[PDB]
Amino acid sequence: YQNIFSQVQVRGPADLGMTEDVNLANRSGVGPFSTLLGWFGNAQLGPIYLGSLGVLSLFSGLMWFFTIGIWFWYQAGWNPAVFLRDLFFFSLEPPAPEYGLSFAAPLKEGGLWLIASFFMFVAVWSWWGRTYLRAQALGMGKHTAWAFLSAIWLWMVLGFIRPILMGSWSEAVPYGIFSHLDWTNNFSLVHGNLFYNPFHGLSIAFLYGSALLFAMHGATILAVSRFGGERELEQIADRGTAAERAALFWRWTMGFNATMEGIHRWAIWMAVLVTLTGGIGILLSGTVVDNWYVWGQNH
Amino acid sequence: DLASLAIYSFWIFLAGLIYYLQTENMREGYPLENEDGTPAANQGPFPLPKPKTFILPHGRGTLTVPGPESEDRPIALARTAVSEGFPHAPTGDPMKDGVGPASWVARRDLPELDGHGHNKIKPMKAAAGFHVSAGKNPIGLPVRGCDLEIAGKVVDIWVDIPEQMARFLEVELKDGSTRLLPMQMVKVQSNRVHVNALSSDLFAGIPTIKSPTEVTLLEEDKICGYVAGGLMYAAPKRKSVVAAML
Amino acid sequence: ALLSFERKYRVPGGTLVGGNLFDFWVGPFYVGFFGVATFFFAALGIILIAWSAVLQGTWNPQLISVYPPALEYGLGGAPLAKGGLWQIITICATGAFVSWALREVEICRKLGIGYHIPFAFAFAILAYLTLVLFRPVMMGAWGYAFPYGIWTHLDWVSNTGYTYGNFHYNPAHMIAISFFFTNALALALHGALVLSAANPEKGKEMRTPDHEDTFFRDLVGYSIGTLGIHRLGLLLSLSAVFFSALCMIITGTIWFDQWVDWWQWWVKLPWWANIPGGING
Ligand code: BCL
Ligand code: BCL
Ligand code: BCL
Ligand SMILES: CC[C@H]1c2cc3[nH]c4c(c3C)C(=O)[C@H](C(=O)OC)c4c3nc(cc4[nH]c(cc(n2)[C@@H]1C)c(C(C)=O)c4C)[C@@H](C)[C@@H]3CCC(=O)OC/C=C(\C)CCC[C@H](C)CCC[C@H](C)CCCC(C)C
Ligand SMILES: CCCCCCCCCCCC[N+](C)(C)[O-]
Ligand SMILES: CCCCCCCCCCCC[N+](C)(C)[O-]
Ligand SMILES: [Cl-]
Ligand SMILES: [Fe+2]
Ligand SMILES: [Zn+2]
Repeated sequence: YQNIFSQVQVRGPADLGMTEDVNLANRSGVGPFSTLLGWFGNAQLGPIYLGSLGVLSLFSGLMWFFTIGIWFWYQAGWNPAVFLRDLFFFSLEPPAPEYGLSFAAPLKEGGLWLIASFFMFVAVWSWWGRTYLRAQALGMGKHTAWAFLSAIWLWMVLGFIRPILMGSWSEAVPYGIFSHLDWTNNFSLVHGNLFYNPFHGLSIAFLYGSALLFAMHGATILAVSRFGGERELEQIADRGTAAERAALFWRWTMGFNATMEGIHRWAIWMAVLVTLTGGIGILLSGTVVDNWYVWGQNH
Repeated sequence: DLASLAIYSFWIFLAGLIYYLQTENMREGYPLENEDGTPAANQGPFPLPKPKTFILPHGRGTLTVPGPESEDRPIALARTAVSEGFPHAPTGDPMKDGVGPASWVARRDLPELDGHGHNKIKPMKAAAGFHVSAGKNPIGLPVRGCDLEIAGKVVDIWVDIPEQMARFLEVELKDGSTRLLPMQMVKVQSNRVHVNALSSDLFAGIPTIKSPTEVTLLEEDKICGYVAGGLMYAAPKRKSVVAAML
Repeated sequence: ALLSFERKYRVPGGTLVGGNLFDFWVGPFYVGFFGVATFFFAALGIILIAWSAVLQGTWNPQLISVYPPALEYGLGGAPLAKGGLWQIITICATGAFVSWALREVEICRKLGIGYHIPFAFAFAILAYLTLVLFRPVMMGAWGYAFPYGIWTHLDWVSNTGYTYGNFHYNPAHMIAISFFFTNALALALHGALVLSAANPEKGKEMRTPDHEDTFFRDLVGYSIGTLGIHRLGLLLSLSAVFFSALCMIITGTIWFDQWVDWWQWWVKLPWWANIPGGING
């Protein structure tokens, strides 16, 4: 038995959750139970908290989606068959260079893209406030809010900070499955191959290192689940043989190890550094460095 | 050049971080010791982090680390060579003395509580509303050991209430008593529950629990350590796959 | 030196080969047969590399590069200076990696834990083997493998990818990226969640798992649980590598043109392939 999938599922009364300082009135009702999810993790769905901040986020989030959707339908001539066969090719592009950073572009020529960007902007930031408040209400640390910012930073640099510094909305990323891929490829070409950007190399190290570390940590915990290893919080407050054997497997293997609490610090930084470094690399492209190959030749 | 100043500062930062992370992961197990328990000369390049204190809920005190090593019980092992770096063999019975892959730690002799203060784990018969929702129900099934003999029968399932999961199987032995077997160490089959880590004759020796309605962290560690120990220490009694295939 | 709770674990037994001959430690490192086998392969490989540096004429890390046999050599041997050295070094890396895994197994056996770790590492090894062994062999030449050089291997990545247009269009490649991104997303969430509970607002009592579940339940209406999150992280990581190998193993073996063109199968489906309008109409 490898404990990848449970052998026997067990169920009881729905869990409504800790109360602490949260406004119980904004908590929805419990959802249905999924036997399917039950084989891998918990079977219980819901309840979900839905305050005003969350309602605002969901609303503008849907509006962002809607805006993109309507342009795609127009590009499809309102024909469902065409909409589905060309779904990955449609693309909501930003204002042409001539428009600079103005909001004067006509709807079908960048205006829809700006509207779409406004909705996404609010959706994302309000959701960020939410991750902070739901943590505050339970008296927990703000580690989830902080980590979320690292991801937000790459997103912000790509569609807002860099375009503004370049002085043109045309520098931002369009909304499309294949179009945003073409944009990414083009971005590298235009700046002299990003493999020469030191920050792109670090970002890759961390993207690789995250899969390396999680494969490591995930397999470790499961390897000591026979000692209740996944109950990490208690193993932190009162170390058990699980935490000891896990630390020793690594010490005997590579010369050093972590603790039940410390490993999660290595984890949060490995991931966070991915978009933190990536953001810097992109922010420097086109504003300070036009060609990383050339830049590299002088360094 | 801005890009050059940035990449330069980043490495300064990364080194500072790794330094911080590493010392932070020294809240447990340090200072290092010689194989005789005395302070080791080399403690490495990283110094010990300053103490931090955890405020434990449900009136269970506090935890401060770094701090004095908690383990103090006797360890039934003896040195094998005069020089450092070699095994220390069991002076008695490793399964009973709790050493090697059968080690256990002196965790708090109380049960783990949930957010409310209720026992985290509990026998299903006493867990209001809990039932088997999917898969083969093991209750009532005979339990087989690695020696291919029946060691008992499952009389219940102990569930983790907050996480709604099976954690132990309560097994009744020939003498009418019972022991808890870790779920992640058993194999539920259609006509039995197979336990590869233990031979039938070793079940009786499984550490017991004070109360029949709860299990403490101390007891869980003793139980889990002992069962895992059978992988190494019960090998002589473990029959081949072709024998089991019959 | 040992950790203050290490003693009781340094017990004999667990080795897969040699009985107790290599059953010992050196500082914190455990050795074992596969411990010396790894050292053997690592040394021989590093040595063979330093020699290739000589024949190359340089001791600069940024410049050193060992290339594989040129296409002309097919799947045969080659002069130690024109591919053969790469060939020997590849054999050494594989031996060093496998021995590392097997060494991990001995350690698992001694500690009485599961074998999940070495199992996971085997996925990395199979990815390496895909690029250096399985794809070249299927393609018919060692030349298709990549060179061992900090920057030269990046050149190989770039040139190989552009050989098929924008590699982004490789379907298997897209799925592999999803897993890589989702993995980093989960690793950040898990790390942050555990820490946010262990380190609540200053002065408050340490939070419980129930708080972790409630937090995510309030946030997104679901909680996979403590066991599941670890099962998940392992699954995303391994799936990411699994799909990386797949996206490469099929490139140049069953797909030769511009990847972007593969998508025409969806656009050409009978019921809408000729309907006028849209991007492709
Ligand atoms: C996986 C797809 C491609 C590939 C694509 C890329 C791309 C694209 C980039 C890299 C980058 C790197 N690649 Mg690569 N790379 C490949 C295969 C390898 C193999 C291999 C044996 O399979 C190795 C050892 C490396 C190693 C390296 C690192 C030097 C560097 C940072 C990676 C990292 O931190 O990972 C995460 C792992 C950790 C965090 C663990 C620490 C690992 C350390 C850093 C490895 C050092 C290797 C040492 C220099 C190699 C020789 C050692 C001995 C002399 C034998 N690559 C395959 C062919 N690689 C980045 C770079 O900056 O390159 C210049 C980068 O941009
Ligand atoms: C031809 C193309 C170029 C290239 C061009 C680029 C460009 C351009 C960029 C990268 C970037 C990256 N590249 Mg590159 N790159 C190349 C080759 C490589 C290779 C390789 C060959 O092996 C690798 C492994 C990588 C790897 C990487 C990553 C390390 C990095 C992306 C980080 C990330 O997590 O983003 C994913 C994370 C995000 C985008 C953040 C998302 C956060 C927001 C808040 C999410 C909102 C969601 C939303 C609300 C909608 C859905 C909601 C629903 C609820 C689901 N590149 C080639 C040379 N690469 C990025 C970077 O940082 O570079 C420095 C970047 O901009
Ligand atoms: C211009 C180039 C093309 C392109 C061309 C390619 C090519 C070509 C390849 C990839 C591959 C990959 N690409 Mg791409 N790709 C592009 C753009 C991207 C972008 C992006 C944001 O746009 C992303 C995110 C990616 C992402 C990915 C990954 C899914 C995958 C590489 C990881 C891997 O295989 O791990 C696998 C992990 C390993 C191979 C590591 C093995 C490590 C071994 C086992 C141990 C080493 C130990 C070391 C020696 C120890 C030293 C001692 C020290 C003490 C540590 N690509 C552009 C469009 N891509 C690669 C792939 O799929 O690989 C199969 C690949 O070959
Ligand atoms: C499969 C999923 C992910 C994963 C998992 C993973 N890796 C693992 C494990 C696991 C679970 C380990 O247990 C093991 C470990 O001990 O980690 C601490 C390991 C490991 N993953 C490592 C690296 C690594 N893993 C990578 C990737 C991945 N590992 C995936 C993302 C990558 C990259 C680039 O993504 C790298 C660089 C090592 C740090 C470590 C294995 C250590 C080891 O094998 O040591 C024995 C060998 C030596 C000490 C030296 C041998 C030297 C050679 C003879 C030279 C050959 C040269 C080489 C071919 C080219 C190098 C030049 C480059 C510029 C190309
Ligand atoms: C502008 C993006 C800023 C991203 C930096 C966020 C790093 C997350 C760090 C985890 C928080 C650790 N802690 C407890 C000490 O605060
Ligand atoms: C805390 C994680 C430690 C991992 C550090 C990984 C370092 C590998 C760096 C290679 C990147 C070099 N580069 C591109 C910037 O020149
Ligand atoms: Cl903290
Ligand atoms: Fe964890
Ligand atoms: Zn309760």
